[PDB]
Amino acid sequence: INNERAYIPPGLMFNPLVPTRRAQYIRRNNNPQTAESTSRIAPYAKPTSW
Amino acid sequence: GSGVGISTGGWVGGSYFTDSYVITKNTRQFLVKIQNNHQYKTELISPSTSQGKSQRCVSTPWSYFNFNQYSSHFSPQDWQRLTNEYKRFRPKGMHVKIYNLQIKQILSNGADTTYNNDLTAGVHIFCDGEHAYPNATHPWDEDVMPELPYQTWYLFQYGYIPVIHELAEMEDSNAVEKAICLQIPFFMLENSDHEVLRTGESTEFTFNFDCEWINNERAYIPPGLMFNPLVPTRRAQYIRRNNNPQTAESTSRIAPYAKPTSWMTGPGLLSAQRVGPATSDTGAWMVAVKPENASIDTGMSGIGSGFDPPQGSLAPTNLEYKIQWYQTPQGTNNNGNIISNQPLSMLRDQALFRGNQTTYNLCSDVWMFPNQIWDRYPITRENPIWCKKPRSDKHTTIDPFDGSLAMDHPPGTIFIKMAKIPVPSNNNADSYLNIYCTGQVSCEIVWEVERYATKNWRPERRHTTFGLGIGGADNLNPTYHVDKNGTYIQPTTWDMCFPVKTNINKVL
Amino acid sequence: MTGPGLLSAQRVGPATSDTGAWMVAVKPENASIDTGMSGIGSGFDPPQG
Amino acid sequence: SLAPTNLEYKIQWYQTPQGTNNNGNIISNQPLSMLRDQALFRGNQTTYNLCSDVWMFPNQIWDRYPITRENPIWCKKPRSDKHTTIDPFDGSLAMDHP
Amino acid sequence: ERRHTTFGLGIGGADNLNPTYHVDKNGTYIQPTTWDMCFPVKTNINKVL
Amino acid sequence: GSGVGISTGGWVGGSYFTDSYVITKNTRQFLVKIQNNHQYKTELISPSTSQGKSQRCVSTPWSYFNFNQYSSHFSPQDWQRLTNEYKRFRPKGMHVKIYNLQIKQILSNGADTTYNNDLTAGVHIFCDGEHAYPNATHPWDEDVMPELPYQTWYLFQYGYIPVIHELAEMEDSNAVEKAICLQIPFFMLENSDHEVLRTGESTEFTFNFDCEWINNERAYIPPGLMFNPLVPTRRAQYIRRNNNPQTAESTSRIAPYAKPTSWMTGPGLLSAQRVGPATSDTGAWMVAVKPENASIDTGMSGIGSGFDPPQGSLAPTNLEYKIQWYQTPQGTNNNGNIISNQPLSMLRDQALFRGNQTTYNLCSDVWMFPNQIWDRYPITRENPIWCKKPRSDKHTTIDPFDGSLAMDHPPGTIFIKMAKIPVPSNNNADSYLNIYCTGQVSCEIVWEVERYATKNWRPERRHTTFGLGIGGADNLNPTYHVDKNGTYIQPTTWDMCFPVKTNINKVL
Amino acid sequence: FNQYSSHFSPQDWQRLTNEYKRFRPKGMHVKIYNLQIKQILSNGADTTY
Amino acid sequence: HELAEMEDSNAVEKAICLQIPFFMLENSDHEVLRTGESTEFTFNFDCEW
Repeated sequence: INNERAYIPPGLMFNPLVPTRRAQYIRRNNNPQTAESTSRIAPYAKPTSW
Repeated sequence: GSGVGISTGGWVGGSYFTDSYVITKNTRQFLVKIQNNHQYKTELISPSTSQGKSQRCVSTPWSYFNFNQYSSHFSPQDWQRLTNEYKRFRPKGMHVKIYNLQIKQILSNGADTTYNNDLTAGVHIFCDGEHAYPNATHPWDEDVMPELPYQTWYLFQYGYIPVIHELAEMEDSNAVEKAICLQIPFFMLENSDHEVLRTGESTEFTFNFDCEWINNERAYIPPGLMFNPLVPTRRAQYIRRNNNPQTAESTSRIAPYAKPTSWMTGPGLLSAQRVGPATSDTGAWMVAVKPENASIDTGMSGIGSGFDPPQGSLAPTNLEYKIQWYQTPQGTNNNGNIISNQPLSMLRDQALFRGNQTTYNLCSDVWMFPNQIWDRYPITRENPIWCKKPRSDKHTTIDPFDGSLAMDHPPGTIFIKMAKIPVPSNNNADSYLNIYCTGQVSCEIVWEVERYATKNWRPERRHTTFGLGIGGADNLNPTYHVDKNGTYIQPTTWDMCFPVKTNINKVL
Repeated sequence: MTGPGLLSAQRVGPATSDTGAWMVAVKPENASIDTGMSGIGSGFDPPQG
Repeated sequence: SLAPTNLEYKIQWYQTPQGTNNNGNIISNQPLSMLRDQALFRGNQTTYNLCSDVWMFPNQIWDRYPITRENPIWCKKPRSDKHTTIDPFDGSLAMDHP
Repeated sequence: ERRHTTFGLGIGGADNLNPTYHVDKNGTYIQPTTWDMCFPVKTNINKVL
Repeated sequence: GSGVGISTGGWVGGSYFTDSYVITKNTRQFLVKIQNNHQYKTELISPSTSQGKSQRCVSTPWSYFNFNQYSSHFSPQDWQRLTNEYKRFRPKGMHVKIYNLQIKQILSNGADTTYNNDLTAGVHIFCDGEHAYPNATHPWDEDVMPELPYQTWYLFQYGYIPVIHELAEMEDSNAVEKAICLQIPFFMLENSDHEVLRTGESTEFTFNFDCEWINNERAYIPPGLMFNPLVPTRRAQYIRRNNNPQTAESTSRIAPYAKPTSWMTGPGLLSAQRVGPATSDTGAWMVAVKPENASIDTGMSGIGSGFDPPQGSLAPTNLEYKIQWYQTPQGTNNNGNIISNQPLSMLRDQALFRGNQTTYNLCSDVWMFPNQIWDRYPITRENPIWCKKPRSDKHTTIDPFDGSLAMDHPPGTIFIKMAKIPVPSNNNADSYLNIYCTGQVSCEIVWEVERYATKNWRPERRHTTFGLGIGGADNLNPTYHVDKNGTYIQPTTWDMCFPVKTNINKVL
Repeated sequence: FNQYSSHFSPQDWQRLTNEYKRFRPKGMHVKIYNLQIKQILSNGADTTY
Repeated sequence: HELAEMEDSNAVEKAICLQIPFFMLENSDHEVLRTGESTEFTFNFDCEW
């Protein structure tokens, strides 16, 4: 039985300074607005497993 | 000999390829830039668009070596020599050598620049054997080694997220976000000891891997399709009264073909859709936290991380789940931008239907279930080799949907810094001497490899250059090759990069 | 907790058509498909377990 | 895991036989550990909507219940043919033979 | 990092005197009231994941 | 290897923590500035406000390493790991290494600057094993090592007071101040031999401590409160005739509770008040000298030293006795400015009353008395580790009220200088080449440490981060942590710094 | 015997909760001894042993 | 008793009230004796004349 604490979620482990090679396709929104577009994932908030 | 004027080690490379193992050797030229002065700060990154997540992070003077990717260690021929000729492979070990260091002492007279070289200067080099410290390496990221040697390798600053920025933002009150703000850990690479190196000195590092095989193999049929359709079956189908249109209930023997099966499809999550504008972290699945009180701004958003790709397995509906990457920092929205594709392996596709008493209707979710089989992501030459499995009490099967791998202890990240050299002043300080380092890393890794034999009569499939296509400048030069103009032409879409798991075959 | 099962589905259509109430199938991204579902993949039997 | 909505999921105990409905009655709380909270959202193409369930899934990580001094040390894992990961949500422990 | 102080504890029993884990006057062991009193593991130290 | 281009030693740190002992390791980057040309002078410091003390002192070309403080050798976690987990500790030994030296040869073309590095240059390094020489180190001072590594460490000039400036000022006459002026000693670090180092060379120093334990422990009751109050006592109280208001004399048995005690309170001096304006040395107790004739200006003042804090022990009346410090050179009158506080330990408070036949009246003084018990100052992470006990024929118990410690031979101060490199001229001289040194000190000290066991049923007390609080820039980041902006946030008031002696317990 | 508060004083607990990553019970040893059989008697009301 | 009495407020007497130690002679082991058994104890003195 482990007495220990994770100071961050497991999906929050990454260097936010470094850019990522990945992309986000976003479907046509079909109301309100903002038709579909693809874009690179921001350096912060990289996707995760886990 | 020893000292300045005597090179420490020579260049290395060229791979190997023996039936039992493959030794890939690589060497680079790198430079350390003195990031972030030598002080740390925090930096509270954000764009603005202040609605963004605005993770606070931490910046450090340190830079690190990221060796994690296949295209770094394998030439387009070395890859495709194993992808064609072997069932499976896993990295057995790793050996890294820093050597031939140089400290060049940037000078500025205004405009211009001058480099006086230097001696009597130093470079800090630190490795993680314990994987204490937040370990910057994330599977995709950028950089790693340039897939192409002779290409100088610029290191990137080391940073980490101490705590979620929201939840400790903090809003008035609170004492729930006061804690978690008080508890944010602060890590420093000074702490545990590490080596400093002048020019004449070098350093070696070794690594060993407790590691799962990555399999290059193909299932020619679904696992539920394995049976002799000629032989009749002993089994029966009761079918409930249809209650419109017609055809009252009846029992019947299952046809010799199309026998029932065990072996459920692999799990996936198909229902969600990515949410909102880009730069806001649209994952379609946010893990987050949600402590019981805390406080939260707009979001969701904005807390936690997007889960990508769901999937896994369970062939996706549209492009939104299909992964993607730009294989280039210059890549704009649509440019670079090679998109993952189906291997045509049968494992590995896995719809699920259920419904309706009348029609079958593809079902969202499909969580874990006892008999499930899925095939790990087929990867490709562009993928990260490994990913660190975070230490926790309990976990499930641990199959990352990025492909890659999970290890308790991956290769320890090698950190390197420029050894602040201060200069006197009246105030006094903060002032330091402007220098940079340059040298050669040789990453030599051994791959446990297994060679395939099969009873199939037919030719199976390999990776030709004919999947490749012509590009760059005036169209001349094909794909992996220089421009005129010379710029390495990047492979466009998925088949160019030659994925494992699309070749050979396996009887299930 | 109790053991897992799948109870929602119902076997679909006439006999000899492989009515499993759960079809695993494949669905590659393009391909082409006739009537079905049906007709691709295998019925999962018994759900339960 | 999967931080609860209201008190109804939050466990509770009276740490006393004399404990009436509200008396004794110490209630479990969040450790503030980050593992260990774990919402999940999905939805909507527009908004995220906290989702019920979340069954087992390949990449999952959770943190075993933080327990406390008042908890049972162990629990007997009943003999059966098949079972899953076996993490009791009371904290405690599972053993073939306690 | 973080530890378990008695300051998480609080005074109770009879006339309020005696803090928490302690006898009453009257002596009856004062019981810890709510969760932090009982000192849970996993709220302390830290681990790099 | 050896010579330029081969680093002499690597970085070190990270502490240790075994039950029997704790090994703290630290490393720094320092620079020596060539203070005071290479000549000595005297400098007759003073402000003006000519009424001030105007100590004459002496300046030297030398700089010195001050290792004396706890916050230098212990991270905020290492401290609080021993403060929570151990009864007592004392430094067992000390090992210091100068290495990775650099001589950078300042140049000025006007405005700007340039640093050509240098070779064939040297650095003088001298240590005191005998503690001859005036030994600059004073417990509080400034500087020491920066509590935070990676922070370059600027050395400070070595100087000393040869003789009290007044008494030898001297006024007309005198022959009483003519002597004591003639007898002022003049110390020089050239004298006894010492090592010079070019770049490739390094130096080590070791130290051993004959040293008293510093105890982290708490008395839950006064020493006079130890008795079984249930059991009756055999003793009696005669009480004199009251002579107003009433109640003529009577004898009676002492109540079972509140039995008399031995064990007087520790000594203190509470009567005095600090005298006059700041910068005039207001101590509230001046030791001075007063030779029989001499001559003296205004003052008191102005001769001798203020005694601080009185106290000791004997809980103070107002802030004036409560010590204080700014934990920062930028600290203004009220800023920084963390003030000492009561440990809530019961030893350690110690009023005394006497009086009146009617009322008790808190009494000034309380000198030494046979049965006295007091508790040494609880210290904290910010305190000096040791103080040198001056050599003299006779002395009393020797408990410094700054906490710290007294030793016959403390760690010998390590002195370092830039090795004057002259340049030819016609006059000729005085002229020299402008250089500075840079390098790395590693102070690795071993701590005899003892771990606590007790029969108490109850949880006792520890040091949480919850005593800590949020600060810096926009309020984000808690306490020991970087700003954004990164500047290490300083702990504000007393509990932040985690004092020993406020935890555990001890049966007296 | 199953509970932590039975085997750990409020200080023993919090000595491990503060000072250790992890713990599991390694072994257990139980001893019944100093037995007494007191033979309840009732003459009505009262009691005698 | 005073100083932890405690008067309204306080948090200065709240501490020193929270920190009151509670000692129990059960704790450390000791001998039980029926009739037939006995016990010896010895002591040595570092002591002034």
